[PDB]
Amino acid sequence: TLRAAVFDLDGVLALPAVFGVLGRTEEALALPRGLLNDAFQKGGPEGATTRLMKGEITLSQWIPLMEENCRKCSETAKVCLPKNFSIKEIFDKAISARKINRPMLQAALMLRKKGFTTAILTNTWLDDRAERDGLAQLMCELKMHFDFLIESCQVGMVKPEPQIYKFLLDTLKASPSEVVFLDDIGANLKPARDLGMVTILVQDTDTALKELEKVTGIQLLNTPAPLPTSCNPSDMSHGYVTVKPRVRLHFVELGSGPAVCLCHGFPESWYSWRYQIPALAQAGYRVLAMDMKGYGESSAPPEIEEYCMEVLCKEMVTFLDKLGLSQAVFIGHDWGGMLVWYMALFYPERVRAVASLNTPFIPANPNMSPLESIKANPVFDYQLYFQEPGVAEAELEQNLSRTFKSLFRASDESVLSMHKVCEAGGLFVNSPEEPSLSRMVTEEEIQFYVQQFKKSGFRGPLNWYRNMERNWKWACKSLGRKILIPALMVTAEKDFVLVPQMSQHMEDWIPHLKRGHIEDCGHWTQMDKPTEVNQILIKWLDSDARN
Amino acid sequence: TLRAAVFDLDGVLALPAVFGVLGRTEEALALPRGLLNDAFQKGGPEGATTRLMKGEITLSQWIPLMEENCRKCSETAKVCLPKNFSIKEIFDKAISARKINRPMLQAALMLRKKGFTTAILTNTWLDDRAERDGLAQLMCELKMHFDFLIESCQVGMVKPEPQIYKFLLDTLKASPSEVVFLDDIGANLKPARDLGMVTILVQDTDTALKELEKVTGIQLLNTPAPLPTSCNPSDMSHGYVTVKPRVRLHFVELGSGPAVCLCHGFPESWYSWRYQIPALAQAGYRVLAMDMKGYGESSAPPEIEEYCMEVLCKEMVTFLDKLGLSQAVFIGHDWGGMLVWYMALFYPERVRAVASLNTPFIPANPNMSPLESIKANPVFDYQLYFQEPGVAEAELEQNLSRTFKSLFRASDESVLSMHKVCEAGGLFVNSPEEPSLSRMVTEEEIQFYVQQFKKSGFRGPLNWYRNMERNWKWACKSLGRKILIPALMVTAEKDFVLVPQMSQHMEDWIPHLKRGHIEDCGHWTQMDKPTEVNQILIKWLDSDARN
Ligand SMILES: O=C(O)CCCCCNC(=O)NC1CCCCC1
Ligand SMILES: O=C(O)CCCCCNC(=O)NC1CCCCC1
Ligand SMILES: [Mg+2]
Ligand SMILES: [Mg+2]
Repeated sequence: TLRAAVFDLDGVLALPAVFGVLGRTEEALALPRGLLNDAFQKGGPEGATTRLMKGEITLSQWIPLMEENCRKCSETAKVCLPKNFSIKEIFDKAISARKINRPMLQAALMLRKKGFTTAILTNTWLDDRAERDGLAQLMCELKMHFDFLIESCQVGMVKPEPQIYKFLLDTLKASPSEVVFLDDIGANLKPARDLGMVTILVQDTDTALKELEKVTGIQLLNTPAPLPTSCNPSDMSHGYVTVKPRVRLHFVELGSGPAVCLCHGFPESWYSWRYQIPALAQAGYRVLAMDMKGYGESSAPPEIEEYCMEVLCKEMVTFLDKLGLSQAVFIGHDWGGMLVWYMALFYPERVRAVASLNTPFIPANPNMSPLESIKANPVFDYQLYFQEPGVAEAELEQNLSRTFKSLFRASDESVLSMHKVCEAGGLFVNSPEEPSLSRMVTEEEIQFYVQQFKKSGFRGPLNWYRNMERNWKWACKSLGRKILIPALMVTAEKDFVLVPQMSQHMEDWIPHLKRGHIEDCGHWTQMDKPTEVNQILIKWLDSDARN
Repeated sequence: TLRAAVFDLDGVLALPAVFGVLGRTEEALALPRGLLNDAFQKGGPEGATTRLMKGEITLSQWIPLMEENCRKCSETAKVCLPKNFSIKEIFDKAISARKINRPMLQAALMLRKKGFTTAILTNTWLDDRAERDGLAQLMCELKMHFDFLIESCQVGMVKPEPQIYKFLLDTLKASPSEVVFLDDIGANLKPARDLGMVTILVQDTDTALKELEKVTGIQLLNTPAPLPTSCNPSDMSHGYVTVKPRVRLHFVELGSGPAVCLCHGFPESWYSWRYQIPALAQAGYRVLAMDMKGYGESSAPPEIEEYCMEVLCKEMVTFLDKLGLSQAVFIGHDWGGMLVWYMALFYPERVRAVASLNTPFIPANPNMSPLESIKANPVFDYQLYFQEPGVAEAELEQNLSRTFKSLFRASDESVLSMHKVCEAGGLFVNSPEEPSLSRMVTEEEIQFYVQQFKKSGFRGPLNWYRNMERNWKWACKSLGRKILIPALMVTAEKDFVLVPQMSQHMEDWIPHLKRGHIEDCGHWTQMDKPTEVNQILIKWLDSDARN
């Protein structure tokens, strides 16, 4: 029967309620119970606070009008006011002290996820204070989670004016009955009922949620920890930079502050960071999820030489140049991690900080050649299978859907044996024609990769492996250097191709290296353990990057 | 005969020379003349500083090796060292104290402009100091002005090793003879001559320039103040954001820091900021030159309603949302300026600061209607000519090249009389079929606009004028508000459509409004007086925006 849920901002989706400061300020100052509340609502409909609530006057204009009402409310009550009594000072703390009621937001998100139209109905004001940005960020994080956001000072209407409620129904394109309205103020609830729609007086969150969980018939309370926000492609800013006459790199950009460049591995795309792009941004950073040369909307030239580390790095530097960025924090994974390590070893001046996921930094051996060193590792067998041009491409591009469904899998649901790849004569030789669905990705998420690789295919990516000798030589030039800039190495327990032990010596070359580890975590870190990853990176970013 | 110019970094393109600190530190500390210089070059070819110069070891690794040589150079010289003697501390100040030798850079730029292949040949090092970014920015600003940039620690070679010089010739794809090498060190010059190419020992800039001005036969010294850097389209990062299902805005992004959104006017494009995009970025900002809805690579739907201020602003807010930006400094011009004023009046929370060029903020008159108010102004006559759909489009899209060459003109070279436009029955009724070439734009710059408007045409732009009534009504809602956030109004003396006097009252609505004015400046501010504009905006940005 229900199909919509409307949440109030202050007191419901955000706490502590800004309206609640009035009372606290009173007791704290031992003022006549209500003295501040009265001056706040002096004039009812045709009152200053009402005007301010309808966008008639900015908040900075309201404050002075509010001060005077306190000089008269205290005058009639035969009382005074402290000498250090500042209305702005009071609301400033009150507003910045208001945080998102996480459990409530989660419940809202849940509803929407199970086919529900959410929306925020709040009596706000045009904030033009010198700290307005604070409130800005708040609403910025809440917006993206609700189908609608109706602001009083926006629509020129304010609760409980029955009109705005009509506006709501109209905006929700739904009849009252199929709507749930949550608010902490009773007055703002009556109207909702008078029109039909179910209401819920919100005092304490859990209680309200119970009523909600019931009236909606959907488990909201005591629910599992959900996955972090996963950005939607079509709603992302897409950027393009021409690094070379015939090489154009694509990237997804979100957030503001220190630039954090994310470099995915083989065979992925910028989408492999869908779980960290939002989080990192919200953390106060300018995430630049890349589309590494050869993948997605990035140029994918055939020439193998076009994919040797040296050239790859030079273009990344050019990328910084074209964008007007002196430095950048490089975070990689798989081949990406490899890329960032050499970004730090060859262009320190450009790296604010470097972080690798799974990929350990191992200095090339001046004596043994790559081919030899690789054959020395059974699990790297598959890398020999990637050498011959065409062979690997054939099998992988043969059935994209299968290819990705077979690769992107947890450590407990594998179906590919990198063991005797060459032996079997293929990567899928004994894999199902229609693998199950990895608990890490949905049917959709997979098809996204399918459509991407439909463009340039697997040639460009596979070339990253076809420059061992060159990459080797180039690296030998740095055997005398040392990573002395902020570095962080994150290891995956269940990664059976990039075992954590392969980095046990890293500190020898990277003295002040910090670390991270993720229990029961496969090779595809971002997908497998997105929460741990964000937590780990954000932690590291604030301590060693922001500086 | 000559066709190439190679400049050394330290001492030539940048001063004071970092190598020169050695001597100064000596005298300042009353140390044996050379004590520091010796320890610096102890070991010649197979020396620490040489290794550091060939990328064998990072700078942070070198410092310790340099310290010891001073503990031995002072030991043999029978002298000691102060207790607060720090090598890092000395080079830190020395490096950050090095600035771009402007007059030299200018001379280089001049050469290149007159068909010369420039390039930087310097013996640098991989900087991994905690202040590396400083050096990073320096080279970042120099790079873009030279065809090539050969770093010692990069190519593994170092001057005066005759090999690297060969590398140079090869990279310059030119024979010695047609090359000019400038350096402050004599030793680094001999090789150049031994191969042929002309050399110039650079002591004092003016002297070197004279020799250069001569040997090249091109006025370099005592030359006019040049125009600021004008970014090249193909070398800019292009971004796209979908604000609405069928509306996608395009923008050019450059720089890092506080986001500065530039909104052009009718009928331009993001290219109208070609002179401020670089400058502002270099000033420490993240410039986001826009492509206002209806222009260039931005969606241009036919529906007039699609261009009323309210919708235009809502999308700009959505633009911020999709990009993950809580706030942004909005700088507009012409219609753009109009847009930003209403961005501040309706979304203060989102505006870090607002600045308008030419366009004055005039609050709508509750009584008189737009149509009436406009007819009250002779010069606004043309605006009536834009009302009827199709008419205006016809004449303007008829000959793009002519249209833009007739519009974009200085205040002393006009050819269009907005006076009796309706009377004459056209905007070009009595204008030349092939106008001259405005001293503001080149033949090329013009064709860029031509190709842009070839896409969506003049329909979308012209619609900005076709929503007077709506824009009027909407604005009446803010008649009770006031711009109380950082604001800056820049007026153009010779603007005869947007006269400076039209803003004489602005302070009544914008109390703390700051101002700017530009002598003998036409309507197309950015093009006409780019230098003044940058100076003015950057000034305002650091004082009221960065905060
Ligand atoms: O666990 C599984 O079932 C499959 C894992 C497949 C990993 C592919 N990544 C890879 O080869 N990266 C290189 C990057 C450069 C260093 C060596 C590894
Ligand atoms: O000087 C010249 O020869 C030609 C100037 C042409 C100016 C066109 N700009 C314009 O109409 N802007 C509106 C923006 C909204 C307010 C009114 C002006
Ligand atoms: Mg409330
Ligand atoms: Mg020099």
